[PDB]
Amino acid sequence: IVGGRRARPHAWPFMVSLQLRGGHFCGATLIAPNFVMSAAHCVANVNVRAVRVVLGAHNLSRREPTRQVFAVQRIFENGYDPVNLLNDIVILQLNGSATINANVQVAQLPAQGRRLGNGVQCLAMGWGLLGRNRGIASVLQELNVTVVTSLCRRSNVCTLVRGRQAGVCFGDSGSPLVCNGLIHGIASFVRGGCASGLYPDAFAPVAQFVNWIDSIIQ
Ligand SMILES: *[C@@H]1O[C@H](CO[C@@H]2O[C@@H](C)[C@@H](O)[C@@H](O)[C@@H]2O)[C@@H](O[C@@H]2O[C@H](CO)[C@@H](O)[C@H](O)[C@H]2NC(C)=O)[C@H](O)[C@H]1NC(C)=O
Ligand SMILES: *[C@@H]1O[C@H](CO)[C@@H](O[C@@H]2O[C@H](CO)[C@@H](O)[C@H](O)[C@H]2NC(C)=O)[C@H](O)[C@H]1NC(C)=O
Ligand SMILES: *S(=O)(=O)c1ccccc1S(=O)(=O)F
Repeated sequence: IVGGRRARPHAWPFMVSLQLRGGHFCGATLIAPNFVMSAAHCVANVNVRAVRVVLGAHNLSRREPTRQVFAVQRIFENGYDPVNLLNDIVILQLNGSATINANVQVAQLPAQGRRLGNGVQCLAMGWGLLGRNRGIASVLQELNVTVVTSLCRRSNVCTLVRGRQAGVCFGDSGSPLVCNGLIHGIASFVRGGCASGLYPDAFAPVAQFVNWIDSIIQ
């Protein structure tokens, strides 16, 4: 996240860190005690058997007793297009079930086909790059963004920060877009580089996949 602010500890207890060798590389969302969702391109060309699913994290540089760590058991994708980044969503079944508490919670998703119009106010979040030559963030970041429909495909939800250069960046991919308490997006791609102030950020449209998601997580 470029141009945001520190999230307060465990403000978003559905926020997930996907890690290789103890290293964050993508975000995700807890959508059931034993399932997370993230972007498909995050687990493409990656050894998924080595990926750790980290719940209850806040600071990537500290030892955190609030964490619960799982592994990936099953993978579900529904027509993911690696060229056009269509259907850039993956569901990952965990090798166990999370203990639901104050710091680890299941996100709420919208109804199937639910659409957000221009101007709606949302919150993006993630541990991604803080800016050019600044590296990924230790502390979970959040960013007020606004839904836009210009420069956006009907198969995405797109957002832009008005008035300054801000947006999601490398490392934020897979992270939830939250609008009115519901997860409407999964960070999918940027254009013209991160925080260009010109191209909106693109999210996988979670609402278009709700029936499919439910048929898996029941
Ligand atoms: C910046 O965003 C915060 C947080 O946004 C709301 O909550 C998110 C989780 C998500 O659901 C968004 O779609 C929501 O817009 C805003 O804080 C809200 O602020 C109002 C007062 O203006 C307050 O009554 C609400 O309780 C706040 N909600 C939360 C969860 O804190 C804030 O207003 C936004 N500010 C700007 C300038 O964009
Ligand atoms: C689910 O998979 C995780 C991933 O390894 C298991 O977690 C570890 O738990 C063992 C206990 O046997 C510890 O020795 C390791 O240090 C843990 N690893 C990490 C990275 O935390 C977990 O036990 C599995 N749960 C079930 C129910 O199978
Ligand atoms: S991801 O958040 O879409 C992302 C953003 C900015 C640069 C690269 C990436 S990546 O595709 O995950 F690498």
